[PDB]
Amino acid sequence: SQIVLPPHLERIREKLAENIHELWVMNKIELGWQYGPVRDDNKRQHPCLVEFSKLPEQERNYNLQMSLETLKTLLALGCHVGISDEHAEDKVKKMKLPKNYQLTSGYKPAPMDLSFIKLTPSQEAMVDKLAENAHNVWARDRIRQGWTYGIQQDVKNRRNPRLVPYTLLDDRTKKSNKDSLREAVRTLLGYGYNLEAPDQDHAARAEVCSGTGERFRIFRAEKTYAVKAGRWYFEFETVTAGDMRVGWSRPGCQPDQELGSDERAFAFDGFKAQRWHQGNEHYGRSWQAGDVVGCMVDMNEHTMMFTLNGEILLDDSGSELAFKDFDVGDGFIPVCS
Ligand SMILES: Nc1ncnc2c1ncn2[C@@H]1O[C@H](COP(=O)(O)OP(=O)(O)OP(=O)(O)O)[C@@H](O)[C@H]1O
Ligand SMILES: COc1ccc2c(c1)CN(Cc1ccc(C(=O)O)cc1)CCS2
Repeated sequence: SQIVLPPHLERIREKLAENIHELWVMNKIELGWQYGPVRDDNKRQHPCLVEFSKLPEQERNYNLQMSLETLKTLLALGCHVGISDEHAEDKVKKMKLPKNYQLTSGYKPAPMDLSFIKLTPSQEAMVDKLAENAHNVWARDRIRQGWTYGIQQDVKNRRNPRLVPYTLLDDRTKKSNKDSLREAVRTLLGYGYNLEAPDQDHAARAEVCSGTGERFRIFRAEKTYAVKAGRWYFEFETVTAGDMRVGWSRPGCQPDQELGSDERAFAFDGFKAQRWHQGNEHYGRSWQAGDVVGCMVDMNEHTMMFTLNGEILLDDSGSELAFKDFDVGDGFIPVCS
């Protein structure tokens, strides 16, 4: 609603609405439909196969309003308005079609040949978001009318399986309406308004939010199994690749504090390839999904070692010791975050 259509976009909008409805009234005929009084699916009949004047005025209103909303959404996402050339837009191309698959109306079959334009993937992704917004509008209309999602289609319960998120949406109807709207956008560019796609947002939020507030869960062995001396080994297999920390923790480790931030835990962050004790320092390489990290501690000379799929991880220098010297204290127990 906040979008104000400039006058050039307005008088282009009128005849692009005309162009789209006539595109539709031969796409139905090439699908094989035929003109008729009532909108019957089995009879293969619709009054809309004819010019907009004799076409039902309510369907004309729908077509014009959806074209206006399409252009308004394109402007609302920030698509740069494109002008090819005034005489290029004044020039109109006609490509004749066979009568059986040609519209009953007198409009030109192909104002623009779908071939001679190489459509840039930037505005192709723009057409993607346009389809997503259009289906959002449709679903909003259904909710306003009171329709709700139901796996089996039922009109009397107003239950529709189509009411689903766009990514989860049915592939067949998805590609159908989606290619209809891609060819509509293709036509509006080919007519002369070669709209320039806006910038692509490379930055991603990466979905760091979690259920509830807690960001990590710490798993550790019992405090009674603390080792005071000797050589010990355990393995940590990363089913997924991501934010994990594994190592040895003191029996006083706090569940709410991240491993290695404090002084009471020694951890290895393979996701950042970084060690953790009273802070973080670069250590080793990163793991992939399915990698196994071996944790080796020798409590006699107070050293810790780490392995990634067998090979011993090493510092920025050639040293293989993850941590050089630490007091035995009250022992260490295996831990993972
Ligand atoms: N060529 C077209 N391209 C896109 N949308 C169109 C086109 N022609 C018509 N429409 C829209 O499709 C709508 C179809 O409405 P229809 O009567 O089929 O469904 P409905 O009344 O919501 O029924 P129900 O959802 O219960 O099946 C029309 O009202 C119009 O807004
Ligand atoms: C996708 O454009 C079209 C193509 C063909 C037809 C219509 C719309 C109009 N229809 C009503 C209709 C419209 C849209 C939907 C929908 O997909 O939500 C369902 C029914 C009657 C049969 S002719």
